[PDB]
Amino acid sequence: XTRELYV
Amino acid sequence: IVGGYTCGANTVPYQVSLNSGYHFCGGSLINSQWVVSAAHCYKSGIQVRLGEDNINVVEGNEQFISASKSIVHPSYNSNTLNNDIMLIKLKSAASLNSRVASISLPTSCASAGTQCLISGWGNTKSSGTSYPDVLKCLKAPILSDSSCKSAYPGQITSNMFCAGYLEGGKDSCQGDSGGPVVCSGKLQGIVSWGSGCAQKNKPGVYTKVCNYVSWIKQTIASN
Ligand SMILES: [Ca+2]
Repeated sequence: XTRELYV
Repeated sequence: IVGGYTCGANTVPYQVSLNSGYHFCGGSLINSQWVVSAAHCYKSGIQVRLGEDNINVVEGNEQFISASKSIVHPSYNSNTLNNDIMLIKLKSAASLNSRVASISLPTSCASAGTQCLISGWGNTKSSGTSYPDVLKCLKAPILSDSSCKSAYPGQITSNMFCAGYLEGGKDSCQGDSGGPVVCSGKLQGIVSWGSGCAQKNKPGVYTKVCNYVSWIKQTIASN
């Protein structure tokens, strides 16, 4: 999914 | 970044690290006081770190500046990830120099096949977790909309584009979000999402910055 931590 | 290479200290001067006691997202410096990142990177207590290479060591050239305000696009949809863009205003202007510089906004959109540079301190493993100390780089082409929509049926909006390799092995990944996709010296994309990382037929999906130049300019102008 999203490529932050961890969305 | 999976399957990339070590950029080299300060070779990507517009790259910033969003920090809240640890690195969690990237961003791009567009002028001395504004940074562009992804809307889903939003959180309170953001400290913008410029001039970074090794994010765990103070080596010199770093500038730590608090975010005075974070402006998530009013129409950002957390479900579809449409309008995944955020502007961050710095509490004080950054000192621009050789190691810290802004990147230009595009005047037109990039076409399929255009080669771009993606960078970040995100995970370097597709199966597992391994975060680098230093900034990683990856050269990747923008894919055709038909291939992009074939890979992610019903999930690609006009404000998104795919970039990468269908064969897998090279891609952005967790921790890279909000980072820059620069093609020909222009900021064309923002790292956003993907199904896994560096998976076959599952390229990275990015926010199409050219669709937001007017919004960015009008917003900065009134803030
Ligand atoms: Ca450092």
